[PDB]
Amino acid sequence: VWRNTEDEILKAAVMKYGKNQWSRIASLLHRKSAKQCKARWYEWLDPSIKKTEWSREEEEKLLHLAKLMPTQWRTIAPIIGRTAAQCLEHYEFLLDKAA
Amino acid sequence: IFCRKQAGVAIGRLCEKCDGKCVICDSYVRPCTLVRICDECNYGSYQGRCVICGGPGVSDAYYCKECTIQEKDRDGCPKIV
Amino acid sequence: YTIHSQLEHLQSKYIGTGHADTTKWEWLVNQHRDSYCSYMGHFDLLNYFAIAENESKARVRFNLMEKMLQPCGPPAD
Amino acid sequence: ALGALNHLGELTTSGRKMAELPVDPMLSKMILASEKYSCSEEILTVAAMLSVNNSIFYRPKDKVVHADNARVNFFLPGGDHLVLLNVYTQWAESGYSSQWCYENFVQFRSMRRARDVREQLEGLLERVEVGLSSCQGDYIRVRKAITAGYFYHTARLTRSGYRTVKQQQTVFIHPNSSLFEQQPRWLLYHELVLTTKEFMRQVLEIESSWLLEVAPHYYKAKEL
Amino acid sequence: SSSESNRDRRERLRQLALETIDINKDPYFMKNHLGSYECKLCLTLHNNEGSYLAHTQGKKHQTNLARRAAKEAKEA
Amino acid sequence: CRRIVPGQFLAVDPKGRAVMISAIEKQKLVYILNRDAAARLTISSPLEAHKANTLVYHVVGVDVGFENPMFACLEMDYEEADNDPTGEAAANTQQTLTFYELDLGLNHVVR
Amino acid sequence: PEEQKERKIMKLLLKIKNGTPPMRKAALRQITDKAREFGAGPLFNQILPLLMSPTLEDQERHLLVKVIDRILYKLDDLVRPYVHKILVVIEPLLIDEDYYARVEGREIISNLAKAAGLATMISTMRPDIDNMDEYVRNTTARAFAVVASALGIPSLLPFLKAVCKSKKSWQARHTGIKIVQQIAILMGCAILPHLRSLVEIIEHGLVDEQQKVRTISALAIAALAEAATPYGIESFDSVLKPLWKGIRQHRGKGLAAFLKAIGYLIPLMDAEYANYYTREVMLILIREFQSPDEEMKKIVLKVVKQCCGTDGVEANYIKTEILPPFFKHFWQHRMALDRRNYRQLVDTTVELANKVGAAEIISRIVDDLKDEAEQYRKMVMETIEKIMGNLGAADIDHKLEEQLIDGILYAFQEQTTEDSVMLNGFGTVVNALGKRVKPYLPQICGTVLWRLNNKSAKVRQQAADLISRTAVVMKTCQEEKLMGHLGVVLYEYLGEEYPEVLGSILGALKAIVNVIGMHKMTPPIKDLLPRLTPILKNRHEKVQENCIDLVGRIADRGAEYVSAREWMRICFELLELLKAHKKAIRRATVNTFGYIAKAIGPHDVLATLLNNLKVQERQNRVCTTVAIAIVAETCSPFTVLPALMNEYRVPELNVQNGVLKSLSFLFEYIGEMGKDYIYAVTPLLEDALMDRDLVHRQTASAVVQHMSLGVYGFGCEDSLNHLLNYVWPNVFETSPHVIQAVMGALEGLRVAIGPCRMLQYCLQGLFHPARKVRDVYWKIYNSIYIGSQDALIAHYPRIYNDDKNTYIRYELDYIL
Amino acid sequence: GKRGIEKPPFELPDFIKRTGIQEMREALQEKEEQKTMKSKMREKVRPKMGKIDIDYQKLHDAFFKWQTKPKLTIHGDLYYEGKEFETRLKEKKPGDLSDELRISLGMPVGPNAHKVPPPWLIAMQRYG
RNA sequence: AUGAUGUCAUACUUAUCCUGUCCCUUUUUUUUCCA
Ligand SMILES: [Zn+2]
Ligand SMILES: [Zn+2]
Ligand SMILES: [Zn+2]
Repeated sequence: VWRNTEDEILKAAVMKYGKNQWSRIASLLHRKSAKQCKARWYEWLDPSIKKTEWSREEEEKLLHLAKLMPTQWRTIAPIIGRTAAQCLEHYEFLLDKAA
Repeated sequence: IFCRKQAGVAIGRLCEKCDGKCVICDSYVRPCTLVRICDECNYGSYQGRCVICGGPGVSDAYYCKECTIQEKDRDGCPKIV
Repeated sequence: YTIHSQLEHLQSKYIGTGHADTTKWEWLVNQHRDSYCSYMGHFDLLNYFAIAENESKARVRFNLMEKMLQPCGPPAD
Repeated sequence: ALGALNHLGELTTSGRKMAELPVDPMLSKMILASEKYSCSEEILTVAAMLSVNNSIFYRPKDKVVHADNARVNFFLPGGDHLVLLNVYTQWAESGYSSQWCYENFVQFRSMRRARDVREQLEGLLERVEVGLSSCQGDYIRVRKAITAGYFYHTARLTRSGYRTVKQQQTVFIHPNSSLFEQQPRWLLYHELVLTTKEFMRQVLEIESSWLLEVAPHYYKAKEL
Repeated sequence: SSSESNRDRRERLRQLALETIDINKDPYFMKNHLGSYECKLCLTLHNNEGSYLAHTQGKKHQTNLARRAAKEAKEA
Repeated sequence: CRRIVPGQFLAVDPKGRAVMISAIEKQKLVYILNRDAAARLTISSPLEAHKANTLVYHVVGVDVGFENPMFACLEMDYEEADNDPTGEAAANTQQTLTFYELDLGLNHVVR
Repeated sequence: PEEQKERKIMKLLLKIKNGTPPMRKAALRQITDKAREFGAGPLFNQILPLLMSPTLEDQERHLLVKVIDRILYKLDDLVRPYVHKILVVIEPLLIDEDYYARVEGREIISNLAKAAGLATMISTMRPDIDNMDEYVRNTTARAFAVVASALGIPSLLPFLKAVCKSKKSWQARHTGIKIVQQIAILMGCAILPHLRSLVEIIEHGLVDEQQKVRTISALAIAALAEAATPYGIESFDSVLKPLWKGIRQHRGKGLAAFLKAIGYLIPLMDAEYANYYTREVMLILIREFQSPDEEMKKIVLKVVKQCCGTDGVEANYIKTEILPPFFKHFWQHRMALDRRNYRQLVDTTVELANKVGAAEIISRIVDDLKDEAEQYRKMVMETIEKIMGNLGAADIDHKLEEQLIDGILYAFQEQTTEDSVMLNGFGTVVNALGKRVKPYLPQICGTVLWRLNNKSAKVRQQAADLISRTAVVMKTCQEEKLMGHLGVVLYEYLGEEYPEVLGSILGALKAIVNVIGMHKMTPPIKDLLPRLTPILKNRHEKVQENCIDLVGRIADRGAEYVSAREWMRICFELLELLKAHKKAIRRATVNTFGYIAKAIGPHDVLATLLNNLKVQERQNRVCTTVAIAIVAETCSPFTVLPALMNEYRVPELNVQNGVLKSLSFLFEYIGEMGKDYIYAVTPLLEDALMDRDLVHRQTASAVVQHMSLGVYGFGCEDSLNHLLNYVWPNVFETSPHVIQAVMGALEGLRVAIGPCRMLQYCLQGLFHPARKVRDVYWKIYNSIYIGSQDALIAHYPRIYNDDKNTYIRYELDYIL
Repeated sequence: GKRGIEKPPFELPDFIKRTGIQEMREALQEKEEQKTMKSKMREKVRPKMGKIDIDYQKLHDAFFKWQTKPKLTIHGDLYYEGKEFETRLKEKKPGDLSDELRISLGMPVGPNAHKVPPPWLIAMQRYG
């Protein structure tokens, strides 16, 4: 997986080189490859991904979609602005709070 | 761990892995005096073995000249049993 | 601490060693005995004493080996 | 030491009550310990297992992996004895099904004779004055009754290998132990053999504290 | 070979560190005659960058730092 | 010239079969001597008589006839005289004219 | 009741069992004086069941036999009424497969019967010699051997006369006879004071009706012979004849043990007896050469070895008399098939060779080199190899040597196991043929080469081996075409890619270059070594071992048929052999760095070593730092010391420690010629003893140790004093390596600087408040005392005398 | 406790600086820090054999003709943390003068520290 | 202003390892009101 040290070495590398030169950033990292680099940045370390609490309209929209287009999380997520893993966990979480 | 039950007139020997080092000082040089062991760690299946490896007695355990200057070679069979 | 089994075996091995609690009496008496064993061993301090007092080598070594028994007073308590 | 004998060598009520059992005194002490620990049923079924174990699991070469698997399924935390407990539990659960053991790589012979020995044990149980109790899922009582029986059959960790508690003679764990890689610090066994190297079978992890609970006259603290 | 790749991964990491402590202008830094790092403030010795950066993310760096500022505005 | 390492006293057996080496405390050894086939002398490993807390005023070989050779040492025992805070055991201690004996068959020295 | 109380206080055997050695001293002393009053009456019944308790341990046994022996010395009389009890409960221990059960029962019974009431023994153990059970007879008989050890035979010998002259029982005559053989086993030499008294004891039963007594008495003859080495029938003639006649007029078990005894006496015998006796027994032997029986085979062949191995068995005698049936019936497949027969048939056949030569034995076992059970021809070469290796091949004539060389070739091809058997056979056989081998070198090689062509690796490797064996004689018969062959053809196979063959090829090339020097090698090393350098990258232990061996030879002696640039590339390749997983490789690598420093100058190789010190992962640093030491030792240390010292300034850890460790090894290697560079080096060690790190001070301390042991006796004691000032503060330390190197520095410094200086450093902290400091100073002073306890007699302080003690030494201040 | 500070690298002996090794090594250092990996391996395969030289008798004369006794401390003076920090002072034998002392007192430095009576010997002559 | 506590990965030490390891024969033990 990923550890504070590597995450910060990543942060530094990216912020220097730019966000499409994945192979050199991979080369900076010992035992990490460009697939994992790209994934990590675009899901957890990108600062346009927000880790806050859900507006009520966010949530009501969430449930509206997850009923419209069931199990298509990559398609749903951008229509509300969190990553699909966030959307998925919060949808099960609302389902279970109302369970 | 040491035998140290006192010395004798029976020479010790070295396996070929252990070939070359002193018994304690762990040197590789300038060996001066031959090693002697006790009867008890001399007998039987322990005849001609490696004081260190336990391997077959082929080459002669010796004493680094430092060990003889400090006379750490006057204690007897130092066999790690 | 098996090192210590060996090490109080060493205390049992070399009469005259010490440990952190050793008493002035054991210390100085051991050094006194050693002094005697060497006055006997070295063929010449024997002449020194033999000649210093007016004794003779048998007299000298007999005294010494008698003294070897309680050389530095009686024990501690 | 087990308490069947007085300090002069005659019979306690312990000694007789265990002697009516056609089974070893160590086991018998464990069964009596179920009385104290209210793990009656579980200690019963354990006894039923150790009666016959030597043939439980079929281990064919031509289906090694699926076999190791239908075995590794039941592997419980605590040791082989509660393993056997759950295995029997699940078999009878299936309704004494033969195809059950056939699916799950278990010798039906061992299982069903063990069931019979437990049932006739229960038929002895009224005479040996045992109240039919469950541990209610508390395997602590289970391991403790196991100790109260098999305290003698114990080893401890040494940095030069696993070695006895008493004689400090050097043993090894059977490869097929549910703890074989777990390698616990305070060990109980049931066998003592020396195959190609010294071995012990049907082993479990214990507390040395239960040892001062049970046998402060035989096991003193300073030795643990 | 992986040993040389490792040595130069290390060296590049070190330049990354020098760059960040340059762009963050640290007067509380030292590289000692053995190639480790110091906090001249907290007198902490570090093998590597990652540990140095985590140090300067003040917890006890923070305590001793605020104490340093307090006693400074005390005396002056 | 140590105190517990042998060498101060040394005696033989009158016939020439063994030697004993002895210190003034705690140590004495014995060496066995046999002509080799070519009668060029050999000497095997040594025996032991380590007895703590004991002086020696002399050691000497006793003349036996092809029995086990054996040796007469004096002795003493400073031991108690250093356990007694009164100096009584300084006085009232007695030399013990003693014999150790070989056993060439069983290869040891018996008191 | 006082008796139960006395036992109560008596169980301070707990004080001796558990406890401090202080506890041991208190209890041991008190009981060793209280032994008479406390008595062995109660003791023995408390005492026997622990000594028999199943798991009383080694030292529990040791201590309790300490007790039994000293309390029995104490109570010579006060142990009296418990004798048969001790006896029978311990008895099985002397006859017991635990040598130490034998020893300890032996010793305590020695002391028991020793301080014992004497007649008691006889009284108890007369009626048991007549007993019905051979079990109890053997136990009491070997007991009686131990009791004779305890007391002495003389006191007993007439009662032996009785137990052996009994006309009531044969049971008891057998018993006395085995008592005889038993002492004959135990005391050994100690019998010659009697030497015939026991022979008298035994003359009664070799004629007896019970085969048991008869044949155990034969074995008694055997045992007495054994302890009664060459001194012959000045005692034993009194029974020689019943042996003689029963040998033939007997059959079976008697044949066994009686043959055993007679063959044990056959050494002790003399011509007019050891001619008639042997010559007579030989016809027995010829009928027994077909004996199926195993221990038969053992006894008869051992017999024969000594028997037809005397000076009174003629060469002719054996060659016409023993050999035909011997070879006929033992040189069948059965004996090599057997696990015992292989080796023992060897033993006696090698001895008969020692007797009568090779030109008949070799001839009798030639074609057993072509039999079926490969074990068999394996055996025959085992023998032949032993034989010619001990004897030499002088008398082996023409046709004999031919069939031998040929059976040799066969064995080696036919080989189907990975064994040194056939290799060593070959090596020895040509080693002894010496110069006899000239005309078959086409044959021998042609064989080996066709094998070198084979498909499967194993045979290829074998043929490479065999070349490495016969390499020397290959030349010594002047094989221009042929040794030239092997040279160039192996230069061919240097392209293999089976490491197992490539290694052996390198071995064979090395073992050729050893015989034929560099400047007449068939591939000139000027082309060899350039070919070898790309092999040093073969990352395999065996090929790497042999390659670095060959390059080390060349760089040592050749070294000038190559160019500086070649040596530089090879340096750069050695730099990464220092990571092989085998230590032989790494030591060879360091040696060749030395040789290259000799051939080329030191400076470029030293530059390439420092840059390696910059690597991490310490195995490389340890080796290179050794290598630096070695370069400096060969090419004098002034060439390298400035560069090392100057490199001590690069601010990195691994390298400053590399410099310090290298100086460590350097002062070890040069030794007494450190009296020059000691001054140059001090300010760098004081630099690194004022802190830089744990490892910094650990390593500077090691350097001080070796400098001190080198400069012993050359007066550079001011410098070692100066460095004592800096090392001694590290005395309070904890890390094992650090404090250990410190202690080492102080032993070295003790011999080099003297024991006054160090006793003065150790004075004040002997009696300090603390206990950490008291303990370190008593550790040091202990090591200062053990070594050189006898100087100190003139170094101790002056310690004034208070009231009730005397503490000054007036001996030393007599004036004169 | 030595942990905190910064420390300057070790300072060679004169008679070893004199022989001019340090500059050789500085130059080689700067070379190989500039050179790049590819060129490094190119020089591994085609060495710059004998780039430099430094003659013997320069070395052998340093080590055997100009080697000299460093400053040593006699029996007893253990080094402790800050032992070296103590600096030779406590010059109680009057005549003890320094050159900065002379300058910042008005008196002369050097061979004239004798023929220069300091401004305190003036009132020594004046009132004692 | 340096506490122990740690399931912290990294750095580091011992010319410290890469050669010190593995699967059971045979078989037996009395029993209790049914509802
Ligand atoms: Zn050594
Ligand atoms: Zn031993
Ligand atoms: Zn070895």
